[PDB]
Amino acid sequence: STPFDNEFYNGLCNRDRDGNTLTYYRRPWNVASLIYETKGEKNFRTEHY
Amino acid sequence: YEDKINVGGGLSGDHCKKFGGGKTERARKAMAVEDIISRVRGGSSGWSGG
Repeated sequence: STPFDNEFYNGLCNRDRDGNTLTYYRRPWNVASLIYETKGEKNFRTEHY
Repeated sequence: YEDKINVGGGLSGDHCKKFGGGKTERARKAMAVEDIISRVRGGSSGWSGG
């Protein structure tokens, strides 16, 4: 789990305008920045002897 | 042959040989390698992976 407090914020709110739907989140001052880059991949391989 | 005195003679010879050899070798090999990779930077939390 988190070994520190992650709810505290310093000053003026920093917007987090990103995501699937139209919703605005908050970024705590403890976290420098969080992106919503949702990369995805999968692999497949076969071989015969 | 027989004349004044009799003389007898007899000889017989027979030889038979039969040799045989048989060899057969069979080998079969096959190899196939198929790999599939897919990377999508779509931008959806679920749909990009889906």
